[PDB]
Amino acid sequence: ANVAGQEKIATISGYTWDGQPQTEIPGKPFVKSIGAMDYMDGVEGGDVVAAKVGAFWKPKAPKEVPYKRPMGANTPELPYNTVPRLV
Amino acid sequence: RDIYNEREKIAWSIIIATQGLEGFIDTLLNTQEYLSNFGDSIVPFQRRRIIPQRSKGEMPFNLKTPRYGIEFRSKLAATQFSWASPIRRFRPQEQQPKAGDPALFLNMVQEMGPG
Amino acid sequence: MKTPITEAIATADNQGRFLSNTELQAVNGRYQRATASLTAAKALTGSAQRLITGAAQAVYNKFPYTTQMPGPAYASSAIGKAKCARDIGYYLRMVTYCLVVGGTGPMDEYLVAGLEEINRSFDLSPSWYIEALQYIKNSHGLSGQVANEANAYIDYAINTLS
Amino acid sequence: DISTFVIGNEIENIKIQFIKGQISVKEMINALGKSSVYLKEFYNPYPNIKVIELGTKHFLGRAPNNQAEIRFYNQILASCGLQAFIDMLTNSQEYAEI
Amino acid sequence: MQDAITSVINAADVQGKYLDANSVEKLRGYFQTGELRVRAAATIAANAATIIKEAVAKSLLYSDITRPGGNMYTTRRYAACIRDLDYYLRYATYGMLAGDPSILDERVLNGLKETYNSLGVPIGATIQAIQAMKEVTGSLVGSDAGKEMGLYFDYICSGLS
Amino acid sequence: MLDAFAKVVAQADARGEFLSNTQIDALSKMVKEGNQRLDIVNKVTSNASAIVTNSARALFAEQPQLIQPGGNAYTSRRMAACLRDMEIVLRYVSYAMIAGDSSVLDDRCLNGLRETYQALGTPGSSVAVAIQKMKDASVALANDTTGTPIGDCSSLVAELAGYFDRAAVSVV
Amino acid sequence: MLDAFAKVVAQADARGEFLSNTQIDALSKMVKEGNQRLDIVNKVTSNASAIVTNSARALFAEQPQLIQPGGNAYTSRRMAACLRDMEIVLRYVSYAMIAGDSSVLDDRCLNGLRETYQALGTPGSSVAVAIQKMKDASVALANDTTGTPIGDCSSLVAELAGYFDRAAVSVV
Amino acid sequence: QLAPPGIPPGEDARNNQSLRQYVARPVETYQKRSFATPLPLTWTGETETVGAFDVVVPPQEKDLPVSGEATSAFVKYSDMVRAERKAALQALLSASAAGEGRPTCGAEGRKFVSNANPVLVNGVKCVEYWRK
Amino acid sequence: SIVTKSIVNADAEARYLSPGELDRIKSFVLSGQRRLRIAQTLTENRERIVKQGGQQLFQRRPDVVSPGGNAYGEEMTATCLRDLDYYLRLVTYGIIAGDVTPIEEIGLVGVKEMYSALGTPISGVAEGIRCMKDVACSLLSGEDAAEVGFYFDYTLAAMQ
Amino acid sequence: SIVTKSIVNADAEARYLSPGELDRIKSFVLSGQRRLRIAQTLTENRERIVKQGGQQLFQRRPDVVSPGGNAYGEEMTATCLRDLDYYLRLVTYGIIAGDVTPIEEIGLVGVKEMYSALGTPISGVAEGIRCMKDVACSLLSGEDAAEVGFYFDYTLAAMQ
Amino acid sequence: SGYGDYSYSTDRTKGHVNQYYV
Ligand SMILES: *CC[C@H]1/C(=C/c2[nH]c(/C=C3N=C(/C=C4\NC(=O)C(CC)=C4C)C(C)=C\3CCC(=O)O)c(CCC(=O)O)c2C)NC(=O)[C@@H]1C
Ligand SMILES: *[C@@H](C)[C@H]1/C(=C/C2=NC(=C\c3[nH]c(C[C@H]4NC(=O)C(C=C)=C4C)c(C)c3CCC(=O)O)/C(CCC(=O)O)=C2C)NC(=O)[C@@H]1C
Ligand SMILES: *[C@H](C)[C@H]1/C(=C/C2=NC(=C\c3[nH]c(C[C@H]4NC(=O)C(C=C)=C4C)c(C)c3CCC(=O)O)/C(CCC(=O)O)=C2C)NC(=O)[C@@H]1C
Ligand SMILES: *[C@H](C)[C@H]1/C(=C/C2=NC(=C\c3[nH]c(C[C@H]4NC(=O)C(C=C)=C4C)c(C)c3CCC(=O)O)/C(CCC(=O)O)=C2C)NC(=O)[C@@H]1C
Ligand SMILES: *[C@H](C)[C@H]1/C(=C/c2[nH]c(/C=C3N=C(/C=C4\NC(=O)C(CC)=C4C)C(C)=C\3CCC(=O)O)c(CCC(=O)O)c2C)NC(=O)[C@@H]1C
Ligand SMILES: *[C@H](C)[C@H]1/C(=C/c2[nH]c(/C=C3N=C(/C=C4\NC(=O)C(CC)=C4C)C(C)=C\3CCC(=O)O)c(CCC(=O)O)c2C)NC(=O)[C@@H]1C
Ligand SMILES: C=CC1=C(C)[C@@H](Cc2[nH]c(/C=C3N=C(/C=C4\NC(=O)[C@H](C)[C@H]4CC)C(C)=C\3CCC(=O)O)c(CCC(=O)O)c2C)NC1=O
Ligand SMILES: C=CC1=C(C)[C@@H](Cc2[nH]c(/C=C3N=C(/C=C4\NC(=O)[C@H](C)[C@H]4CC)C(C)=C\3CCC(=O)O)c(CCC(=O)O)c2C)NC1=O
Ligand SMILES: CCC1=C(C)/C(=C/C2=NC(=C\c3[nH]c(/C=C4\NC(=O)[C@H](C)[C@H]4CC)c(C)c3CCC(=O)O)/C(CCC(=O)O)=C2C)NC1=O
Ligand SMILES: CCC1=C(C)/C(=C/C2=NC(=C\c3[nH]c(/C=C4\NC(=O)[C@H](C)[C@H]4CC)c(C)c3CCC(=O)O)/C(CCC(=O)O)=C2C)NC1=O
Ligand SMILES: CCC1=C(C)/C(=C/C2=NC(=C\c3[nH]c(/C=C4\NC(=O)[C@H](C)[C@H]4CC)c(C)c3CCC(=O)O)/C(CCC(=O)O)=C2C)NC1=O
Repeated sequence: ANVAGQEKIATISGYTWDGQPQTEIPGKPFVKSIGAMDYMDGVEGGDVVAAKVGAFWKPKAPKEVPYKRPMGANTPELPYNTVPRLV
Repeated sequence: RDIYNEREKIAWSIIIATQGLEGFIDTLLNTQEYLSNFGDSIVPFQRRRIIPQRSKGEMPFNLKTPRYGIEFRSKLAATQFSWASPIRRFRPQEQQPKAGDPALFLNMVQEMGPG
Repeated sequence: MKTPITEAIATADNQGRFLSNTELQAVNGRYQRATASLTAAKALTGSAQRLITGAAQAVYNKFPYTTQMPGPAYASSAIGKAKCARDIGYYLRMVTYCLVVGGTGPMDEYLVAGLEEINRSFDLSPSWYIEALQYIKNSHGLSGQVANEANAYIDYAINTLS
Repeated sequence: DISTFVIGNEIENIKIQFIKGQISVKEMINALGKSSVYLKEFYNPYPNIKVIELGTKHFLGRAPNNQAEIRFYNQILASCGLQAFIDMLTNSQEYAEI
Repeated sequence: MQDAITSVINAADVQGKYLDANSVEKLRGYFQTGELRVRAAATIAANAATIIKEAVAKSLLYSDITRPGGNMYTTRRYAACIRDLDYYLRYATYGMLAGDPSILDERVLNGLKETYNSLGVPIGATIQAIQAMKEVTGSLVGSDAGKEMGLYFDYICSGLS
Repeated sequence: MLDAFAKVVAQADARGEFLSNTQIDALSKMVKEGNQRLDIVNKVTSNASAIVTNSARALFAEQPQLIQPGGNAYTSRRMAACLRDMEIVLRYVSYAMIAGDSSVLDDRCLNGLRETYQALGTPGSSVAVAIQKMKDASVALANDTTGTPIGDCSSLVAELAGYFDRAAVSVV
Repeated sequence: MLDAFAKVVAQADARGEFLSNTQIDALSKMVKEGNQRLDIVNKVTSNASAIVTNSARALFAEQPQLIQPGGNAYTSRRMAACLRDMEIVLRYVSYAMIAGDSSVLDDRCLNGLRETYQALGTPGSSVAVAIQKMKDASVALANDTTGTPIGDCSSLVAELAGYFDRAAVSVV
Repeated sequence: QLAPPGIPPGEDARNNQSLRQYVARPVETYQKRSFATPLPLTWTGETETVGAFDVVVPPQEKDLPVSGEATSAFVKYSDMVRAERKAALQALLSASAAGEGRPTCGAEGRKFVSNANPVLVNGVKCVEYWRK
Repeated sequence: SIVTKSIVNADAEARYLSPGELDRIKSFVLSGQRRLRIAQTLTENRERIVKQGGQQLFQRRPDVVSPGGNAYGEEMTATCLRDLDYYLRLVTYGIIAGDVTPIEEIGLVGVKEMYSALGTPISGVAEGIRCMKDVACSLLSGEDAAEVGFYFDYTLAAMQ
Repeated sequence: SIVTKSIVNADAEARYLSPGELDRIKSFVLSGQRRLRIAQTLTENRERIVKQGGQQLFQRRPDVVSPGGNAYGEEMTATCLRDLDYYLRLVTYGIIAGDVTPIEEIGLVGVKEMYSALGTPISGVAEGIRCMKDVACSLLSGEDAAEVGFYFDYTLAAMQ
Repeated sequence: SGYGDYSYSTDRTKGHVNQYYV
């Protein structure tokens, strides 16, 4: 977990110096921050010399075709006048 | 003085979120609790901390609430053994000799000499 | 830290307001200067070891008593000489943090606050570190607006020590 | 644990193939014992008589039963080699029962 | 393996005794120091990899053992040696929680002095790497907890010499 | 409060190191995104009254017990307090969009909020429904062209949607 | 806050009785000790910055991970706050020596200091090591003659070491 | 008896909340507040402090001169082993025996080892019950 | 060694070396005089390969020698260059053995758990091996460089 | 120990300990409070006893510290004083055990064979113990100096 | 046995005797 953060592959949330789980929001354990690097592409195995992850020989596709579509028989059946997970 | 209950904390924290910090300290300084005690010419203090005949007190407020608490203590807290590459020492057993080492008698041959 | 971006959030946060166009222009000016700033931080990093060993030697040339006087505060031992070059590397590292961030915020937080109390307690002299920072200002070898950004944070450290 | 005696890529595909749920624990153990890591560790430095007592120890949890078993596995290791040995252990009826 | 509680139940069971006042004293001694042990067991578990890194730097990273020809020269022999210090720290923590050194005789010291002699591992060097790991741990966890962990380090060192 | 540039500085100071050469190059991509990240903050600030009000009105139509007598958003003072919690969470999401790091969001806004709504009686599962409705109103407004040059802003609206999802699981 | 004279009055008041003749004579020995108590305090406050700095320097030699990057005394501010703690404890130990009672030391210095360090994450076992280095630096400067007449101050430097031990136990 | 801490009595907000959106109220006490912390009694004469009148300087090494039994037993034991010691000391001096063999320890290391206790070799005897 | 690796492949299958395995061992010994000349070209160029290969590394990875890196200090950078000499020596062992077996058993088995214990970036050691390959392969011809280039190629992939 | 030396004599004749032998062991263990005090006076005057005893040895034997002598140089004179502390520590072992058993089993059995292998004059080691005996016996009273004077005398006769 | 192999004879380090001045 130190090698992973030393090569800048990812940040692994661990423990404090006395055994308590690390966390960014004190409700749950092992919560980690986000932003601007978790969504940056082309840096998957960054800092690892000559890493070949995926189809490295060509630039990825834009993928910018996001649109809504009716999910006939796949729409989730929700409760009415209420919210899920008990009360 | 101390917070009355943890609903006084909820009631006043929305002044900081909607008016900023500059409106929260204007509202606090203009309470009648402030102006009756310190006015505008007295530095504030921990009012009625210790009963007159007692020996102990009531844990002064700089010690009761430090800079950060249990929340933020899982990100602002330092560490021991940080993987930090510090200065090296290179020969540790030469600083602490063992029992039969004659280097424990080395600044004694300076004394018992020809004199 | 004090960045150009956190000083824009804080201006809007201090009144309970959304980010106006006053604050988008301040973050835009950070992005125009960041091209010269991230090439100066890359170049101070790339020649950091040559700049630290040279600047420690510049201190011993000007103040040669620091290598001869016995005592804990001086570099008259091999342990004292390693702690001197540790300190030059602390000052150079904070400069390349200020170039990356874009403002005098890393070295205000990690180095400047509490620095007078250390030099008074441990008998260190701020004129040792001014001479070390005047070496790096004259020997980093940059030119243009790359050198303007590097010297702007080296001169911030000389003004706090003096 | 293999961290001290492998380079790092010998049994990496067996691990990924198991975590995906593609192979069972019996296939992951047959594929793990007939790899280059087992051959280098428990077949090269020892004779076949000691390779029999280690094979039952790792794949059956017990020493060899009797002489009819030692002379049965010894004839497999003479004719077919190591990988036919591992298949006779994992595919036995004693293994499938326990 | 048996802990401080199981050790007292087993000693009274082979005599046919109900727990008398002398067995209740040993049970109270463990229940009092029990909160001190769950505190050190959580602070050693979080600094496990960096405790061994600092304990090797203090004892045998700057000797000539790593010089060509000695043990822990190659990468396999260097990696296998920190895996043992990795072993001793984890089993001395099982012994400090249990309050009983019974797990060290069963799962650590069984045939270990013969294993080092067959391989060629210097046993006096392993004892000084363990004595350094005792000093690094006794400063992290304190004096009371560090004096208990140092009780099971000396047990591994005595059973190894 | 620290942005994306000061986040990698704080991670390197805990190791005591200079920044690596791939870390400078990944910060030069964020400068190149730049002008577009400022379009997303400009588009959800110029519509901030309508993100809140259209997704408040949509919330009391599906959950009518919230405005029934005895419900949590029933009074003038409790209705005006539901509308300003939506305006505060939208405010700190746009702060975290311009910073590139969710550190202004979960120190100033999200920390301690789950335990606060439980002390007040506010249903945190219904606050999450109102945050997820502001998410759809923001990402449908982030990727419309409307005065911006044509291009790919897909990994920036995937980051804006990630801040709304973080605030919606932290209130409950 | 109460000294040694006010503690025998506060204990005699909860009995409702005058001080005895042997309780006055025990206080006349404390008046006679007197000037020797004033020279314990005069020697530990005229060298106050040498007790603190030499004991801090001996602590980061023994525990050098505290000043490593990421450590607990690593920065300029976090190092200066560490020397405040050694200077505050030496201030209140010296207050308890001129009084003869460790009342001011635990009413307003040790009151809640163990739980201050737990909320911060400061290792209280290392603060206790630092107090023990300020202790023997202070009892070594207490029994040297150097401008005092020769005599027996043996039970006064045993009391001074008792307030240093009270502070070091009460912190972890 | 009383409402929870902080809740103005009679003005709760969970009054008519429906079941499908009712939030359980967390428990709160007055223990974190500073007014509820126990003080030292000190009106019953119990101050929890320490100072003068509580110091003890114990002499660790010398209690007092050793008891008359230990001193009488010492002079008695010395009178019993005296003649035994003066003879074993004379044996060492007068045992200036010669040397035989090749030196196996530098210049020494002859047939016999220096000062080897002869009672160990000759004190373990081979005995046969029903001698034969 | 090509001989040892071909015997353990036959002993595992309980057979004799096939004529295709024996034919490979024949041309391995006959080409021994040429392979001994390639290993001696690197053995006589350690100063140029380890100095230049180490100078090129500290320009692509300046943070490992900067203040705060693993190889910071006069004695630490020397240990840094000491390791590039360990790996150049093993590459000459493998050119003579005909196989990567000397590199694998000395300095590749357990290498990731080793460097992670010292706190050394495994990717900074692979960068220094790629920079030694640039100097070493420039001393050789068309063929005799593809041979030397493989042992540098394997040490990169096997180290990551 | 005196208890051990009595058990081996009785085992030699295959009998129980005689009343005269059980009478010694009783008179010995009762005196343990004074044997522990004699050994503590020497254990806290180690530096004065070794620094003074070795200071006299180099006036009576100036050849061991001259060129060609065994203890020539500062590091060999420190090893000289290391041996005088080895033998003082053994004397405190013998005072507490009531017998010369701990001395003879640690540092008297084969003592001439040891120093002959190192080149050390045995007559110079016995001269350093004789000079430490006066310093030690001068710290003790009339009959405590007679008990301590024996273990120094047995070591001298054994060392010649 | 293998390539990098330990043996007491080719071990010139002070690892089996803790002479810590070398
Ligand atoms: C070398 C000392 C060790 C150490 C000290 C350290 N302490 C702090 C922070 C605080 N210490 C106190 C203690 C007191 N404050 C008081 O006012 C009094 C007298 C009434 C005492 C006894 C408090 C309240 C704090 C925190 C409050 C604040 O700083 O505002 C710190 C700084 C922690 C931080 O991150 O701010 C340090 C470093 N730490 C060590 O590592 C040494 C072992
Ligand atoms: C133990 C701490 C010392 C030591 C102390 C002695 N001091 C003695 C007498 C003395 N001390 C002072 C100074 C004192 N009075 C003050 O008003 C102030 C500060 C404002 C100070 C420091 C005075 C004036 C006197 C003279 C009056 C008197 O003798 O009582 C003293 C008595 C000497 C004697 O035995 O007669 C002692 C023992 N002496 C030591 O050796 C240790 C180091
Ligand atoms: C992404 C969500 C949008 C989109 C964004 C693009 N903007 C591009 C260029 C650009 N943006 C600005 C404005 C900059 N200054 C400001 O004050 C603000 C905020 C109010 C911003 C963003 C300028 C001045 C420019 C032109 C400068 C230049 O390009 O050098 C841009 C690149 C153009 C292209 O790729 O062709 C993009 C993609 N475009 C979209 O379609 C979505 C909806
Ligand atoms: C009836 C003879 C029982 C009884 C029940 C009490 N319930 C009290 C409060 C309460 N009840 C509910 C459930 C209710 N709300 C719904 O929406 C539905 C179903 C659609 C039901 C059954 C809730 C959620 C609550 C708490 C919220 C509130 O205060 O309105 C109650 C008062 C409790 C109190 O104030 O402490 C009682 C007394 N009462 C009885 O005596 C028997 C047992
Ligand atoms: C070199 C230019 C000169 C020199 C240096 C020297 N410094 C010290 C001791 C300290 N330096 C610091 C400074 C910092 N610590 C920080 O964390 C930061 C910000 C990242 C800074 C700027 C501190 C706190 C100390 C004392 C603690 C320690 O020992 O590390 C010494 C040692 C002095 C001593 O031990 O008392 C030396 C020798 N001195 C010279 O002579 C050079 C000219
Ligand atoms: C609206 C969509 C939902 C809802 C909201 C609601 N909230 C409150 C009361 C408070 N909300 C806060 C919130 C914050 N304080 C902060 O400091 C921050 C940033 C960290 C936030 C997000 C606070 C402090 C209060 C109490 C003070 C006040 O008067 O507002 C209420 C009123 C509760 C009451 O009046 O008792 C309501 C109704 N409730 C819903 O039903 C919606 C699902
Ligand atoms: C549950 C609700 C539900 C629906 C209503 C349909 C709606 C629907 N139609 C299409 C997809 C399509 N729909 C049409 C239909 C038409 N184009 C014309 O020119 C005519 C005007 C009209 C029919 C007469 C065509 C031609 C495509 C394919 C377009 C293409 O592939 O380019 C798609 C995209 C999926 C796909 O391409 O496979 C969807 C979601 N599907 C659903 O799941
Ligand atoms: C007729 C002549 C006659 C005597 C002279 C005494 C002699 C004598 N003294 C002690 C014995 C003792 N006597 C003392 C007394 C003291 N030690 C001090 O330092 C104080 C000055 C004093 C106390 C007031 C002590 C402490 C012992 C015990 C000595 C020991 O530890 O063995 C004992 C043994 C037990 C006993 O009787 O107390 C005897 C018989 N008895 C006699 O019958
Ligand atoms: C790879 C090294 C290796 C060897 C050599 C080996 C030998 C080996 N020989 C065996 C038996 C045997 N070996 C022999 C051999 C001989 N009889 C004679 O008269 C001759 C003198 C001699 C042959 C030259 C016989 C007859 C048995 C069977 C004994 C029995 O059935 O009771 C057995 C018992 C299993 C069995 O019966 O098949 C083993 C394991 N194992 C190994 O791992
Ligand atoms: C023959 C096969 C073989 C190898 C490879 C080997 C490696 C090895 N590398 C070591 C240290 C080291 N290695 C480095 C290396 C580096 N620092 C960096 O920043 C760079 C990324 C990298 C250059 C490659 C450093 C700095 C140390 C010292 C670590 C310390 O002392 O804390 C050590 C400990 C001390 C020593 O003996 O040198 C070993 C045993 N041993 C072997 O037997
Ligand atoms: C949980 C109880 C337990 C212990 C303690 C244990 C010890 C143990 N240590 C081993 C090796 C080893 N141990 C070392 C250790 C050292 N080298 C040095 O220079 C130092 C003095 C020392 C480190 C402190 C080395 C170098 C080897 C490898 C021997 C070789 O590969 O030839 C091996 C061989 C296993 C293998 O390599 O797969 C075992 C089984 N096993 C256990 O199950």
